[PDB]
Formats: sequence, C-alpha cells, structure tokens
Amino acid sequence: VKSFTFNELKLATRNFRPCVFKGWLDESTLTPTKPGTGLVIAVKKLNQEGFQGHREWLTEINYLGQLSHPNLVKLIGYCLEDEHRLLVYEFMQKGSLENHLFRRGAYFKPLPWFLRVNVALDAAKGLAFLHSDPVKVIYRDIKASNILLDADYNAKLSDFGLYGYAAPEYMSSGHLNARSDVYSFGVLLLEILSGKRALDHNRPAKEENLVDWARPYLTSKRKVLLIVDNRLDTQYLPEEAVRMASVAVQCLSFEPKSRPTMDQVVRALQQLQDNLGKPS
Repeated sequence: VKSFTFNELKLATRNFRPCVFKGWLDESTLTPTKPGTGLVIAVKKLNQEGFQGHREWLTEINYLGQLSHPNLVKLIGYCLEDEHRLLVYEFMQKGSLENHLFRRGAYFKPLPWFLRVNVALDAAKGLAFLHSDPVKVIYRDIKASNILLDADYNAKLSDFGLYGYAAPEYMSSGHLNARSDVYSFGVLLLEILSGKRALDHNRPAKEENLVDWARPYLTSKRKVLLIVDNRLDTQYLPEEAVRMASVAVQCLSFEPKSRPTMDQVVRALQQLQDNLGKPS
C-alpha cells in the first residue's frame, strides 16, 4: 500500500474536483498523470472518527492492505499529512448496484438475469472471504449501495472500516456478527431478484419492508415467481429464480443458527451460475 502526499492526490484528482473524488495515476509509478489516461482512482476523504490516533489508523490500513480479493475494492494507497486522512481505491467505473436495479426506467435498462446471478455470486464471494478463518471480518453494511461494479460488471464490496437490511437479532438486541451479515445478504438477494428496494416508504403499510411484502409470496414456487422482476421476462428458467429465492429465504431465517454460512450460499449461487441458461 503506497503512501501519498496531499499534493500528489491534489494533482491526480483535478484539484479535488467534485461521491468522493475522481483521480488519475500512471499505472507503473503511481504518480499523477493527465486526466483520461492511465489508472483511474477514487480518493475518499476521511474525518477522524472516535479520536483514532495516527498509529491506530496506519495499523488498520496495514491490515486492510493484506485483504486483497477479486471481490473487494482494491485499496491502492492512503494519505496522512496535516491532519489530512485520505484513502485511495481503484475506481469502480459502473458505480453501485443500485443504479443498475432500481432507477425510474422507461429509457433505463437494469442488469439482465445472468449478470444479476453473477453479481450476487461475486458479493457472496467477497463476504465469504471476509468471514473466512484467516480474516474474521464482519461487514455490517451489506447493502445494494455498497455493491460496486467495474467496467466489466464485476461486483465488489465497497470500502469498509475495521438500515433496511437489519437482522432481527440486531433490531431486538443490537447483535451483529456473521449470521447478521447473512440475513442482510438475503435481503440483498431479494432486491436483486425483484428489482425493488429493501425499504420503500411509498409502499403500503406492513409492506414498506421488502421481506414483509415478499413473505406471503415466498410460500410456493408459483407464488415465488410472482415477485421476479417483470423486466427479466423470458431471460431466466423458472427453477433458477426459484433457486435464488430459496437461497434468500434460507438466509432470511429468523433464528440466526438456521441461516447458512456464506461459503454455503457461495456454493449454491456458484452452481446456479455454472448451470445458467441450460436445463442442466
């Protein structure tokens, strides 16, 4: 993980031009280049939270630098100067998953079925890596806003430190662990399958929550198919949507110990991805 001067990122990002700032670097030297050339970076401004000291922050940055994974946004560098604290990630060209699922359409086209399966699988692989034994990290913020897409539709978990998807044990007792992440992942799966936001106030009462709106439909295959995004018509085999809904429902089990691990959902979604398009 490289260290940058405030001036280096000052040059790279067109004078910190306006959600955080877009920059450019020469890929070999990691030095500022002219805009539109070389590696595109994203620089994030970080305020000091909890009075964290320089040494603690640098240590956290050090551990984050060890968490390289194809489904986590790559940390390129950082900056620590005159109280300045900046982070340098790879720029994700296609933004967050939100912009590719919801969005007042008519002239907008969301992700097709194959890329929805692939994106779900990618997020699952990142989260499973964070839950793995040599990592032991709880993401806490599994949300469609934090699934970023690159220029080839590769999905990665947004940057993370060391509402709408809340697990039951979190609402009740503030609990937060890997199983909580699993429940939130189930909510995300419902979002991907239906194309509807997890929490919508412009929805009838007792249905403003996506899990609650979907609960009576998650009772049979025929009713499961009723919540599939209608913009996905003819693209999927019914058993594929039923499979994704099944994984989501098992992730959404009320008792945390009934929810599968992220490795297991990775296996399931990987089978779904591997057999996509054919009856198999």
